[PDB]
Amino acid sequence: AFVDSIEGVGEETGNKIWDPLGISDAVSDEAVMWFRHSELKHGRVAMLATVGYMIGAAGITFPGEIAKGVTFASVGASGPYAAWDATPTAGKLQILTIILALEWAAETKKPHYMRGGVPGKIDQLPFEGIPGLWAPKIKFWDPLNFMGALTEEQKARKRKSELKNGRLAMIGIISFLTGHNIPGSVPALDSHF
Amino acid sequence: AFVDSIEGVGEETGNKIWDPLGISDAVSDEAVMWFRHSELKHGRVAMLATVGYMIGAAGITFPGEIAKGVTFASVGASGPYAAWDATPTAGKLQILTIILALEWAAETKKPHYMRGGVPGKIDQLPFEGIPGLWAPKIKFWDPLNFMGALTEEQKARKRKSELKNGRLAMIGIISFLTGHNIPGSVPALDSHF
Amino acid sequence: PVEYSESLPFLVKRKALKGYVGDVGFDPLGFSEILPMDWLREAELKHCRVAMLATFGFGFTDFWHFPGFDYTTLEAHDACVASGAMSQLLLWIGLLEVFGTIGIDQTLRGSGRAAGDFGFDPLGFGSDPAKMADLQMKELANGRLAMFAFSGFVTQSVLTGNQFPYLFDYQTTDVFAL
Amino acid sequence: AIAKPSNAVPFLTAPPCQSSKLAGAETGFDPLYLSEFIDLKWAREAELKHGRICMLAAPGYFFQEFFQLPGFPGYSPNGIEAVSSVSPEALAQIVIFMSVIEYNSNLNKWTMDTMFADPKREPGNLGFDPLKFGENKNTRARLEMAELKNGRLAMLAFSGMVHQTFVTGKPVWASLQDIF
Amino acid sequence: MSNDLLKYLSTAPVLLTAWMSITAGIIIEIQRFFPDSLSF
Amino acid sequence: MTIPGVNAPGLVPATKKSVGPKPEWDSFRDTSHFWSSEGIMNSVPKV
Amino acid sequence: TAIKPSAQVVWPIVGQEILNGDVGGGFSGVQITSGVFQMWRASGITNETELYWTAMGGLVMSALMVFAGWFHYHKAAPKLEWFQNVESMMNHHLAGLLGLGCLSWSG
Ligand SMILES: CC(=O)O[C@H]1CC(C)(C)C(=C=C/C(C)=C/C=C/C(C)=C/C=C/C=C(C)/C=C/C=C(\C)C(=O)C[C@@]23O[C@]2(C)C[C@@H](O)CC3(C)C)[C@](C)(O)C1
Ligand SMILES: CC(=O)O[C@H]1CC(C)(C)C(=C=C/C(C)=C/C=C/C(C)=C/C=C/C=C(C)/C=C/C=C(\C)C(=O)C[C@@]23O[C@]2(C)C[C@@H](O)CC3(C)C)[C@](C)(O)C1
Ligand SMILES: CC(=O)O[C@H]1CC(C)(C)C(=C=C/C(C)=C/C=C/C(C)=C/C=C/C=C(C)/C=C/C=C(\C)C(=O)C[C@@]23O[C@]2(C)C[C@@H](O)CC3(C)C)[C@](C)(O)C1
Ligand SMILES: CC1=C(C#C/C(C)=C/C=C/C(C)=C/C=C/C=C(C)/C=C/C=C(C)/C=C/[C@@]23O[C@]2(C)C[C@@H](O)CC3(C)C)C(C)(C)C[C@H](O)C1
Repeated sequence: AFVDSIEGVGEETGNKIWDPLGISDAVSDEAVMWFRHSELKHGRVAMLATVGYMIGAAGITFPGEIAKGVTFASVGASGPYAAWDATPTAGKLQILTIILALEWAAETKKPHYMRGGVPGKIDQLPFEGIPGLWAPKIKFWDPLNFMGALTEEQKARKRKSELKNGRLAMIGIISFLTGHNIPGSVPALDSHF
Repeated sequence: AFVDSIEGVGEETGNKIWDPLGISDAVSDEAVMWFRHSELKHGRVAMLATVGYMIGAAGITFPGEIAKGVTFASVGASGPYAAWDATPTAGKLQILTIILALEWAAETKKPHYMRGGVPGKIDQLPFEGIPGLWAPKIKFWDPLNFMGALTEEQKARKRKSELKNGRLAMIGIISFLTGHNIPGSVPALDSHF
Repeated sequence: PVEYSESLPFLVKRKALKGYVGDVGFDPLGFSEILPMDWLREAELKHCRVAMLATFGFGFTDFWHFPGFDYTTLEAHDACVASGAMSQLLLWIGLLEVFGTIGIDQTLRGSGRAAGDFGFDPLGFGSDPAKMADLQMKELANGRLAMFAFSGFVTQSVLTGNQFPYLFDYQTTDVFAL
Repeated sequence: AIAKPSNAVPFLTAPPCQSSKLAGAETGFDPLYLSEFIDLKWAREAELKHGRICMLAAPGYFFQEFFQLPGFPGYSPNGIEAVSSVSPEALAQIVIFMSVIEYNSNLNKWTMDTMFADPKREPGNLGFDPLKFGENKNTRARLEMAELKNGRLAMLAFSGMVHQTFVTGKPVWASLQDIF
Repeated sequence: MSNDLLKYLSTAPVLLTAWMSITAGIIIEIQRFFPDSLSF
Repeated sequence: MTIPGVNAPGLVPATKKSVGPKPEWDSFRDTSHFWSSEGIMNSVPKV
Repeated sequence: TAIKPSAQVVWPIVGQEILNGDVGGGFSGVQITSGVFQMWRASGITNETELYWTAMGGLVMSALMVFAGWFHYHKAAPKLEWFQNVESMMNHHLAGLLGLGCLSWSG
């Protein structure tokens, strides 16, 4: 929320708030919550996308039969860029609707993030507490509870690392897509991608 | 600002204000501030332009390519004056863009040279204090801070030197332009000009 | 004491524009004397917002378009009117404007609503009252710029026949020549 | 600076329905302010009746393509040519059943005043509750709000199904699956 | 709009004109969709 | 139907018509919706 | 000479489309007898865009007249002294209305 309390300050920009254009000074502190929720969501989606894109460029795919006749290698033949278009529309819709359920359940939680909740703290158990619905209580984030061994300071440091790696992953995934769309724009990319 | 208070009088005209016409005595106070700022701007522009024209006539040009297919030698082959037409429009566009930025930023500073500001004192770091804009704190004047090792009386002497050099510079640059346009109007300008 | 406009300092102030954002006194033709300020300002904000969306959309459609819509900016209106996708905008904007005319009727009758205030502020920009006046002035500035921007976009596009910049062919060369 | 803004359209004054005790009142959605003119109880009685009819219709319309009553003549998977093809003396008997129910339920109470002349008589409380869910008063508000919302959604859903069938000429599921 | 304009629209001639225009529209559209119906 | 995103690209690049000679004022005035006899008739709602 | 002037078309609802008689020029409608066609030919109108634009101008003038009627009763109404200036009224209606009207029409 308030641009201050948030933890994202790091050594790369000096130990200060990095707001060159003063976007944070023209908001009423209600929108800074939305910006840290969206920043963390962007960073997390971006690092997932980055590792997935690197996997696709390397050519690693599942053993086969994404669908009935289609194979994983065949549907990822033309690199990772066209892989999404190649994937079956039905499975595409199932990915989209499970993401819809996740991102609707995350929004429906009572404290929210904009209205006085933690911006970034996705609820661990999105589908519980819903009358008339049942799910097998598998918590969305950290299902195996890796974070129990971590103390407060350690998880603060790891949240800092999360923000840094998410920002770097945003830069990386945009580099990948831009390098594909404009050859030679990202010189560290080979013909694989 | 006010004519008697300005460091304009020199030893060229008997240590007395040189206004053969009744301008300074006919105009109000702020018109003189406008005229002094304009004098400094003209002097400095011509002081750079005369050196640039001399270098172009001499033919000393950077070793390299101005664009992927154009050379500084190619654009300078047509003499110092035609180099402006020879250079790419997309490059002189950037030059005029940064000049636009500098002029607008200098004009936007509050005290204002006509409203209680020093005429001819272009504000250092013109791109600071601007919402929605960041620029590194590189001073427009003396980026290496040469003025730091100067005293106030020495700085006044150097201001007088600036003015007396700039006036001669505008005389020289108009001499170059008229020598190119009307042939033989200004001697000492060989065929290279 | 006589009040002079800050934009036309050779004219007396209208005195009907008091207590409004962007009040430099620009009203030489005295529309505020005849029509009410609430109606005039609601119209101003409507034009500002529609013009901002229009000037962004014109430029955007000059570059990218959906797969089904393979029309240029100029023929997009006719093509989509034929297709029926402008009726779908006039029905769902006309619903919005039915609610809007109810709102402007209410505020002209003195409900309490401001000229162009719908309360639409989901993300909370300017929820602090200190920033709301500045953001209102910035909204008006950007919208009044966007009106001329869209006008220039359409007129220059039709006049030149060029896609994004709306510039004649000779204006892409030698435009900084002595 | 609206004194009493509408909870749904906050740039409009509060409608009379907002300051009432029927269920679902807070939304306050009434841009046209029809609660000021129309009697509010009579309109909840109509809202509930329409929603009940529509939430019987929408599952019926959506599942009559998939399933047939065993041996029924004149069956067609799409409702419109189904009603065109089905014998008129079946639709007549359905309408007679509905009319008998309506008449006997609303006996001597068919006008805005005669209905709700009795202060006890509530909007849409016709007394049809064989299983007596209404005796449990803890969940009565939840069930009332759920009935209202489901009825409204069913009205919109049935309208959409019927008009999509008009557009496409094909039943609901076929028309939907030919999009993707 | 207001109670006053609603009362004016509720005046007798305005209501008669509106209602008869609605009736004429209903009759005209019924004629369009079921034209030339001499008998049931 | 081409659902943009799943069975079709989200946004297709627009046809770059290239910078060229201007049109004529008569050319785009005898096809306008308000200053052309047939343009006026092509501006009536079809419905 | 051959074409019958016509500027009204009836919709087909109850068989009244028979009233859209053959008026020539591949057009079916009700023949008019107001002389407006000959009026416009005298005025020099040769296309329909001109008719459309003068119609829009007439609509603008009608709106202006409604506004003027509202303004001169509800906002700024003259006085009886203003109304009783018959000499000035006659001067303006002779020289200003009729005289300049004839001059402008002659031009
Ligand atoms: C050199 C040159 O010229 O250009 C360069 C520039 C250019 C183009 C930008 C390049 C690029 C791309 C870049 C920079 C890509 C960066 C990608 C990035 C930064 C990707 C992060 C992923 C993070 C993930 C998946 C995290 C998982 C995290 C998981 C599963 C966990 O929760 C771990 C954890 O549970 C454990 C196990 C237990 C605890 O102990 C701690 C926690 C709870 C946290 C290139 C290719 O380098 C070339
Ligand atoms: C497999 C895969 O990945 O497929 C992808 C890849 C592919 C093909 C690339 C795709 C695409 C195309 C897409 C998504 C294109 C997106 C285009 C988009 C979104 C284009 C925005 C333009 C914004 C403008 C011009 C704004 C100017 C704004 C201006 C002038 C300002 O800066 C205003 C300013 O006030 C600020 C803000 C700050 C102030 O300090 C300074 C000033 C006053 C100047 C798809 C559809 O995604 C599919
Ligand atoms: C006889 C005859 O007829 O001849 C003909 C031919 C001839 C002669 C060719 C003609 C001509 C042209 C003329 C008269 C041309 C004149 C040109 C002129 C007058 C050109 C000045 C440039 C000054 C510059 C670049 C200053 C930089 C200054 C810089 C970078 C600094 O700040 C230096 C400094 O910061 C340091 C580093 C340290 C500090 O501690 C001190 C300071 C602040 C000082 C004529 C008119 O046609 C007449
Ligand atoms: C903000 C504001 C106002 C406003 C406004 C304005 C001007 C708003 C404009 C909004 C706008 C312009 C919104 C477009 C949406 C387009 C969509 C959803 C497209 C769907 C497209 C779909 C579903 C499909 C397209 C297809 O191609 C597909 C994909 C497949 C092809 O086979 C064919 C078809 C056709 C099927 C007021 C009210 C005037 C006043 C107020 O004061 C301020």
